[PDB]
Amino acid sequence: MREIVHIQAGQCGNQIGAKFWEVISDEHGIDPTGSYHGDSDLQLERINVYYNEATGNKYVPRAILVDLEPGTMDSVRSGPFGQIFRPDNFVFGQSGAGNNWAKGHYTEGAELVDSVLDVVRKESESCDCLQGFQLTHSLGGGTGSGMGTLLISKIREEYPDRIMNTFSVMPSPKVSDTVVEPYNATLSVHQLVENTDETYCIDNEALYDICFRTLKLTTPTYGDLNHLVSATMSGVTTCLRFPGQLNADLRKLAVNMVPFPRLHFFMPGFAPLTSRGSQQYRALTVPELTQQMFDSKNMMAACDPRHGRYLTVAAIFRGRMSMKEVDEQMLNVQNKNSSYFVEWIPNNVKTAVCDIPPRGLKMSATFIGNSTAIQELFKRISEQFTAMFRRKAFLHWYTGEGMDEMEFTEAESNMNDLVSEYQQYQDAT
Amino acid sequence: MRECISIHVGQAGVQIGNACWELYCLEHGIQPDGQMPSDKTIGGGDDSFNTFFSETGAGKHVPRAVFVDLEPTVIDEVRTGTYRQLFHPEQLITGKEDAANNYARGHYTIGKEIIDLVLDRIRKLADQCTGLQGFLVFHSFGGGTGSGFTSLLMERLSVDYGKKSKLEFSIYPAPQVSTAVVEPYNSILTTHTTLEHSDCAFMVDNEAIYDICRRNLDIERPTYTNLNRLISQIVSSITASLRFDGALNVDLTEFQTNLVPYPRIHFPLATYAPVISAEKAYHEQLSVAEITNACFEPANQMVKCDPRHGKYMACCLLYRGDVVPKDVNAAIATIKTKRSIQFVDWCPTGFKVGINYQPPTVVPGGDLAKVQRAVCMLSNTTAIAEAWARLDHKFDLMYAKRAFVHWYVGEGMEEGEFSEAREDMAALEKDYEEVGVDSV
Amino acid sequence: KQSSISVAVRVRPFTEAESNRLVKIDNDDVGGLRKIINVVDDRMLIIASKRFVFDRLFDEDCTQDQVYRNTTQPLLDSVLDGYNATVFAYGATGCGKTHTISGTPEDPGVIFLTMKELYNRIEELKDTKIIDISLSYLEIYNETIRDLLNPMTQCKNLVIREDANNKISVSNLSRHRPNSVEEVMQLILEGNKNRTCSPTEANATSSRSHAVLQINVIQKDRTGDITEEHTFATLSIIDLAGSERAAATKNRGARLNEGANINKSLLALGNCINALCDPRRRNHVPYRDSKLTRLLKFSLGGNCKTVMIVCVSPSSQHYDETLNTLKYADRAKEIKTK
Ligand SMILES: CC(=O)O[C@H]1C(=O)[C@@]2(C)[C@H]([C@H](OC(=O)c3ccccc3)[C@]3(O)C[C@H](OC(=O)[C@H](O)[C@@H](NC(=O)c4ccccc4)c4ccccc4)C(C)=C1C3(C)C)[C@]1(OC(C)=O)CO[C@@H]1C[C@@H]2O
Ligand SMILES: Nc1nc2c(ncn2[C@@H]2O[C@H](COP(=O)(O)OP(=O)(O)OP(=O)(O)O)[C@@H](O)[C@H]2O)c(=O)[nH]1
Ligand SMILES: Nc1nc2c(ncn2[C@@H]2O[C@H](COP(=O)(O)OP(=O)(O)O)[C@@H](O)[C@H]2O)c(=O)[nH]1
Ligand SMILES: [Mg+2]
Repeated sequence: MREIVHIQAGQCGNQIGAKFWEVISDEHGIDPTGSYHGDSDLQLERINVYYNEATGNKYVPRAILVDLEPGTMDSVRSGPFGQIFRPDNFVFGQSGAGNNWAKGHYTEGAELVDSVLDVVRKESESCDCLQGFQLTHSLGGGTGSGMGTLLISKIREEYPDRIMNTFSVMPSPKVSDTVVEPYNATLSVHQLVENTDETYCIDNEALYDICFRTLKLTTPTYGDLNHLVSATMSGVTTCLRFPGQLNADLRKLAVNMVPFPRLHFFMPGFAPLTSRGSQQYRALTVPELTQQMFDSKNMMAACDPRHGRYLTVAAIFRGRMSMKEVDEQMLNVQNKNSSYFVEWIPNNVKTAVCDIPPRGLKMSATFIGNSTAIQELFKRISEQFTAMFRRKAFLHWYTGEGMDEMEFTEAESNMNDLVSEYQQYQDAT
Repeated sequence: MRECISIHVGQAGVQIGNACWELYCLEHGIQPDGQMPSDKTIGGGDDSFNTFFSETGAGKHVPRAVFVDLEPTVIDEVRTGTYRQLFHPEQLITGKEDAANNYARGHYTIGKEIIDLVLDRIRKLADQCTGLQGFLVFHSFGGGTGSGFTSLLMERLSVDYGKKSKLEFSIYPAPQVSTAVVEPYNSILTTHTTLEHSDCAFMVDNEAIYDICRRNLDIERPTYTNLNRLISQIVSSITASLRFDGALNVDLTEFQTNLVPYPRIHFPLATYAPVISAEKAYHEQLSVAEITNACFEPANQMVKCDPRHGKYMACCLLYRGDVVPKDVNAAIATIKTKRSIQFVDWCPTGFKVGINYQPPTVVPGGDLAKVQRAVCMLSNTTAIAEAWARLDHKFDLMYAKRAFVHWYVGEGMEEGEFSEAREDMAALEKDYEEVGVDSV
Repeated sequence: KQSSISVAVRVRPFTEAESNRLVKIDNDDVGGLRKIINVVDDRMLIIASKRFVFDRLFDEDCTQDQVYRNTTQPLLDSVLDGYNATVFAYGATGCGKTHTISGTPEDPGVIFLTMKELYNRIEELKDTKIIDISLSYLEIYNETIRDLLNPMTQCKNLVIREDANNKISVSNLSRHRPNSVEEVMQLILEGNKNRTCSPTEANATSSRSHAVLQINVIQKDRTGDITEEHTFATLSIIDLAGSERAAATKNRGARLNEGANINKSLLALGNCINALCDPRRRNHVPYRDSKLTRLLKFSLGGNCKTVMIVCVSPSSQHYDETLNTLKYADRAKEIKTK
């Protein structure tokens, strides 16, 4: 009942997914070997959301791993939780995309997409009631963006009425390590705007800022960024797995947060993030959780909400707490910052509460904003796109694989349409 | 006999039902596992529990309840909780996604695949019933399930039974506080079922009870358990006359006869007077006059609306405990002497009084104090229209731009139905305004 | 100002059998022949229990000739002048949409008269201009385009590309150059044969896809010398599938989603039309929300005449459907006045 299929594509997606499965297995008390060693009957009650039974008491996560080079597969299989996955679910080619969207979408990925879809069908048919899918990838890369969007298109064609989620890692203006990020990002967004119901935008710059400043980490690695994204991913789908006072599945969040079919790009966040040294010098209460939640510097999307207006907000709390305090705090946030909320929605906050906090924390919270400010991100990419498209800086690599300039122009026009649509509601009215 | 069938729809309804059945089991001395040790210890044979419970050969008592939800979390909570052994195993769930907070999904798309089971179980319960009085339906306007599936269920019940009473206990959305974005749409969409099918709908909002808990009970951080316990106390006060002997009993039929003046005007407010903590239980007489005066304060109203901005059109006072009729008459005379409490000219009688000898019961671990006397006041007044108006405005602010409408029309709803529900609500508000004018 | 979107709503006349079997109740009381949808003015209809204002109200006696002469004749003048033109058709089941848009051989429909007068006009203008006509017929179904005249084409071929010169030009669409209205109707019937359909309720042939007919007229000089000035125009005839409530549906499944998509498409179209009529929302119009609105991106603005034939019925069996249709028509121009 309400069981989710998880798909991973590319290096970034595979790493985030490995960390996510580690976090979820720890939350549900699952051994690395796949056996159960919990200390509470509630963990086992709804374990079938993410896991499948196996005869010798074992639990196999319902994950599908995709790539075009076997290096990341070998790295994940040799990791601490490598043995947990099903060996058959590992799908991979031999010729990498090479940071080329066309190779990932048209030339190389078209061969592997059939096998990936067959594995997806095998996993989804055995499910009792399929809540929906959950992809993890990055739009600035190669096989990730292209093969991801191809899989989203195929699954949307095959499963039109199931919720789709993609935890995309957007490119950053400062922290960029691939020359052709604008082309890949634009071409992937052109598909994501059409074939998804949610898209939790994540940016490496924001995560680095959170690690440096909020957490006071001296030497962050990709493990910590994956840790934060994993915390968000676990927080979002908490109401399916555990009891609460205001349950809210993925579809409820989609209905509450998406006013129009195209505006489904969200800024996530995780509230209780503090350094180890500073833990004792502060309490753990709902008002300060909220204050950290709505802090403009705690967002993972690298967009300042102060430069826009919140179309909608969703807050998912976890732990024993009073509903009066939560409602009073959300009302205070809405009334105090009325300039950052749209006038034509009486209430911009969708609240949910779960009774099980995550392991060694008295209570935590997760934030899902949907604000106009995200358009600035696209604007940035669009600028870089035109800066490389008027002269055709690296276009021959893409046209060699069967693309055309008309597809690039279509993607740019679609992104501009999206930006204009977001800017429509930012103006006072 | 005097049976009543309880139905609970959605998370809010199911949790309110949990509180209600906790209170009922405490009232009648029934253990959580269904057995009543008093009959074995003393002999019994003269108790009154047929209103809610039904016996079996082995002495187990099963409640006359139907718990309905479109997702299994809350009902699985009940199935594995303290009262797992109490209910019949027919606690019905949809093994699929819930309505996800929209009327169209709950009413048209996914709510039609369980309605057959719900109606079959209601029919089976009614077949065991020989003196059925009415249906007590618990739901919430804001939720997709509590609106859509409640509408469908009440439509089917009106088609099937028709002549039997139907009472609603709903959680209306609050003015400012809210826990969802599309509450106004669902609340307006429930207007048709509330008007055409329900016989008397009692409305509640979380904000008013939060204020009551903050002020009276001295609870700074209240959760839904306290709200559910208070609503359970009110519901128990309503149905107390069907279970215990009293000086002036009040059954549901006469209740509606003297409460509802016109067919469309069946939306009374409800309140409970002696809401007081154990610390404040002392330092107070809590006489009949005191509690009766406390009923009429604007602060103690359980719906966030001002009674002073409207004329009272009917009132029913249900007393429990050590209450004498002469004291009640003196209290009502005192209330009529007051000037702020305005009554419509076409209702000279004004008040109805019922008295019961069973004092209120205290749930162990609950925050209400043990008292000798209590009174529950249900008042049909024109103030509630104001509440409708504010929610009405919210609907307009979201319907001018057709925000969130694509989700609703993607699940079988037509675009034109929204305006129809809006016009029905406008007509209802106009009727409530019209009845308040003095005669000429 | 004058605007470009006009609403003309027509009332279907009673059939003999329905009138005979439903007027008995009216005769006895004064059966459901209450004449619910009556007329009091050419631009106002208060006989629905409420007041609606429309650009044109077409009564029971209105036959096809005056229908054509009033609703769509200026569109031919506009398209021959060199500006796009569009005519929508909307009406629930049993509302006479097919009778009005198509008709029978005894009573020619709107398409027959429009094509006939277009052919006569180009015949008259042949002496000074060379004019040719290109016909295309496509279906929108579950947000996917299909070529009705050239079936077996994969759905992924037919896509929309935004031309730099304000043209859509859906790719891989079969094109035809008929020379007379007769073969135009033969092509239309060929396309309608390929139209997606399925039995619903007691009806066996309920259409469940939007249909679009595009007539591209290309003109050039004959008795003169010029370098490049053709300014070819487009006339669009759009048939919109009627809305539907799941409550009527019982089988669910693929019929559900299909129906749901139809509703979504209609909603999107309505918003676009409203967004075009209100001057305040001129900053952005939600063209991208559906395939149809994207296909008509440049065929609804102020520089192109758009009309909508709304077909209703006066019977009581379709009272709710007729009220919904009237409300949808009011969405285009919400001039709430009494
Ligand atoms: C004694 C004590 O307080 O220990 C804490 C701790 O010190 C703090 C600083 C923890 C700690 O987190 C971090 O320092 C951190 C570093 C990089 C990236 C992310 C976090 C902690 O590592 C994190 C860890 O959190 C958890 O166990 C959560 O359940 C978390 N799961 C994991 O971290 C985890 C990761 C891999 C394998 C197994 C468990 C989680 C969070 C959200 C949703 C699901 C699970 C805990 C208890 C602590 C330490 C260990 C120091 C914090 O935890 C989180 C996840 O926010 C950081 O701010 C909180 C506040 C805590 O006080
Ligand atoms: N008084 C009271 N109200 C509650 C309780 N739980 C939820 N609510 C109310 O329920 C309203 C929203 O309904 P939902 O939470 O969506 O529950 P639902 O009616 O089953 O709707 P779905 O969950 O979508 O099926 C909120 O505005 C709450 O005020 C409760 O325990 N007590
Ligand atoms: N959070 C996170 N981001 C990563 C990691 N590895 C790469 N990235 C990001 O992903 C982008 C490169 O995409 P890549 O993984 O190479 O795409 P692929 O080649 O198609 O798999 C860079 O901009 C990085 O910022 C990782 O381990 N964690
Ligand atoms: Mg629910």
